[PDB]
Order: sequence, then C-alpha cells, then structure tokens
Amino acid sequence: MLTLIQGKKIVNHLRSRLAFELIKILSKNIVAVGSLRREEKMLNDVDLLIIVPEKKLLKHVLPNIRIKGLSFSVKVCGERKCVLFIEWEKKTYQLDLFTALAEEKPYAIFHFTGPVSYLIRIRAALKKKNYKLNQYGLFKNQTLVPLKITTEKELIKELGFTYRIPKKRL
Amino acid sequence: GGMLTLIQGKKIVNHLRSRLAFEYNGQLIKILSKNIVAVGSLRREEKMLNDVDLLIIVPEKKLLKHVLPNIRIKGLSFSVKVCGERKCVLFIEWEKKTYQLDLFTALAEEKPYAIFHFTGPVSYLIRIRAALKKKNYKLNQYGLFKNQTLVPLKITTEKELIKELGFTYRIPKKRL
DNA sequence: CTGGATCCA
DNA sequence: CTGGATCCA
Ligand SMILES: Nc1nc2c(ncn2[C@H]2C[C@H](O)[C@@H](CO[P@@](=O)([SeH])OP(=O)(O)OP(=O)(O)O)O2)c(=O)[nH]1
Ligand SMILES: Nc1nc2c(ncn2[C@H]2C[C@H](O)[C@@H](CO[P@@](=O)([SeH])OP(=O)(O)OP(=O)(O)O)O2)c(=O)[nH]1
Ligand SMILES: [Mn+2]
Ligand SMILES: [Mn+2]
Ligand SMILES: [Mn+2]
Ligand SMILES: [Mn+2]
Repeated sequence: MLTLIQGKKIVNHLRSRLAFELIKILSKNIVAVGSLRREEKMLNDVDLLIIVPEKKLLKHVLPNIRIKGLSFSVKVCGERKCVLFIEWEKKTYQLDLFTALAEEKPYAIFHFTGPVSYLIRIRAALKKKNYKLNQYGLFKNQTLVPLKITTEKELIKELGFTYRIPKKRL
Repeated sequence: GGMLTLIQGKKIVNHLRSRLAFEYNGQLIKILSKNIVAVGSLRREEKMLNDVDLLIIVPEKKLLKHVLPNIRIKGLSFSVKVCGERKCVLFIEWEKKTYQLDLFTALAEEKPYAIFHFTGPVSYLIRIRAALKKKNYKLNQYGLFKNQTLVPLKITTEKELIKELGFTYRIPKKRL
C-alpha cells in the first residue's frame, strides 16, 4: 500500500522517464488513473494510462517499455496491460500500465478512472439504449459511434450523463 | 501427466464409459456411455497418447452448469486441475501411475461441430478454418457462422458436416 | 484458427 | 459492466 502523496511522487519520477524500443514517451501522454486520480487517502498500486499517437505502435510500447533509472520486474505484459513491480526506496510496489490509441483517450480515462461500482451503474444503463460503452469507444450494434469530442468531460456530457469529478464518483 | 499407448487409452475409456455421472442439486445422475465420445490423439489412433480426451454430449442447455462442475467417476481416484462448464481437466491415478484426462461438453445440436473440433489434429483444423475464413465464414466447436450469425445446416453427423462444409471427408487416423 | 478457465484490470 | 494475459484445449 501507498499514500496518495507517495503515488503522486512516484508518478512524477516516471513522467520524465518512460520510453520504448529508443523513443521517449511524452509526459503529456501519461495519465494517472485509478484510486490515485480519485484521490483516495490510501492506494494499492499506481495505475498509469499511456496515450499512443498511432495504431502500429501498440505492438511495441508496453512490450518494449523503458523506465530510465528505475529497478523493476514485469509480472505480465501485452499490448494493452503491462503490470510492473518496481523497487522504490527499499520497498516493492505494483505499477499497472495501460494503453489507449489517440482516438480512444477519453473513453479509456473514463474506464480506468473508475471506481468499478460507478462503471457498473453507467454501463448497465447504456445496454437498454442499444449502446455499448467500454475503454475503446462507444458502439451501437457492433459499430463505432463517432462523437465530435476531445476530453473526458466532453465524453461524459455527450453520452448524456452528469459530469462528476473523479473524487466524487462511486 | 504421462504418456500412454493407444491400447491403454482405449482400456481407460472403457472403465470410464460405465462410471461417469453428476450431481444436480442433490440427484446423483449417470451419464450414458452412448453420450461419451473419445476424441483427440486416441480417436486419431496415434500409437502414443499424452492424455485421454473425452467429449460428453449433454441433452439439455440447463445442465451445463452442473455436469463438469459436479462430475463423478464412480471407482476412480483423481484430482481436478481446472474446471468449468466446458473444459474439465482431471489427473487420474490409474494402476500406480498418473495420467491426464480432459473432459469437454457439447449440447445435442453441437455434436458434429464439437467432434470435428476435438478430433483434431490442430494443424488440420487451421487449414480448414483459414479456408472458410476467406469465404467470410467462421467454424467453431459450437457451430458454423457467417457475419456473427448461425448458419443452419441440414446435417446430423460429422461426416455430413465435413462434406456439407465442402471439404473432402478423411477418417481421423488420416487427418493432418 | 478458435475458444475456455483462471485471475485479474 | 466489460474486457486483457496467460496457459492452455
Ligand atoms: N469495467 C471494469 N473496470 C475495472 C474493473 N476493475 C478495475 N477496473 C478499472 C477501474 C479502476 O479505476 C482501474 C484500476 O483498477 P484497480 O483494480 Se487497480 O482498482 P483501483 O480503483 O485503482 O483502487 P486500488 O488500486 O485498489 O487502490 O481499472 C472491473 O472489474 N471492471
Ligand atoms: N482449433 C484448435 N483445436 C485445438 C487446439 N489445441 C487442441 N485442440 C483440440 C484438437 C485436439 O484434437 C484436442 C486435444 O488437444 P491436445 O492439446 Se490434448 O492434443 P491431442 O491432439 O489430443 O493429442 P495428444 O493429447 O497430444 O496426445 O483439442 C488448438 O490450438 N486449436
Ligand atoms: Mn489502483
Ligand atoms: Mn491496478
Ligand atoms: Mn489429447
Ligand atoms: Mn487433452
């Protein structure tokens, strides 16, 4: 376990130091998610989402992730979930990395921000409008629903739900 | 697990044909041997097998929640590695030796598709499926599908399925 | 080629 | 609710 402040600190050390095979990952594209983003006093792990600017790269980003400076082991890894165990200040913490292509970023932030309870209510509701929501996009009947949106707040509003901040979602 | 000869596998099966059963809210229910079908390397009559693969035909959709989850082999000592409604992998003690026993299930209307799938070998299944992929079809242990939709075929048996799909019917021992 | 059990996210 | 990684069938 870690405190919110520990998580926040850890993130910052990482914001500069992410990269992949030798290509750096802009901090602009790293987004803290999960219990950290919701600003819980206590966290179990740090959950980071990474925005990939093009579809080809997913085969390479998490599979060839590079944290310049840090000691760590990889539990499991694929193109969309890589779970790392980092040695931080003589202690071991879990670091979960996820990816989203550019056009997915809001859908993903919304999904990975959580909490789960909130996601279930939201998702349950959308089934009866024939819609399907997830981390990738919004879909009607096995088809992508193109929304003229950039951010999470815009996604949440456009979907037709009340925009609440992460700390006040459950 | 450990290796067995075709004859060992065949023998094992027979001991099992009469001894399979299941609980279903506390009624202890036997599984007809008529509904047990040897599959995998045994059915292909390879000289040597790695495990015995048995397919079980379930006559009613409700029962799947109960059959493999509450499987009963009357007489045998065994441990369960993993188990769900469709794959249950068992390790049986047979004659002071441990062998793997993989149980699968198919509903009635699935039986040919399942037999075909589980009969294998894998290499053969890939060629076959690749070809059907190119006509915009999808083959499964469950059925045949075009564009996420079931393709109803006038068929009963595996040979009829294989033929109807539009492939040359070869017997299990000569598939690869 | 295609999917199942497990155990996560 | 909805889907991912792994190790299998
Ligand atoms: N749809 C869906 N999404 C899920 C689920 N579990 C986690 N997630 C997402 C939402 C979470 O904010 C995010 C991180 O998951 P996690 O297991 Se790490 O829980 P989290 O909310 O961060 O709290 P903490 O890590 O336990 O402190 O992943 C889930 O079961 N269903
Ligand atoms: N489509 C598809 N089917 C597969 C696959 N692996 C096993 N199967 C099916 C076909 C096999 O006949 C059956 C059992 O597989 P298994 O790994 Se246990 O080997 P099997 O072919 O029985 O011979 P043996 O067990 O090695 O002696 O399950 C697969 O990857 N794709
Ligand atoms: Mn977390
Ligand atoms: Mn996590
Ligand atoms: Mn086998
Ligand atoms: Mn097997």
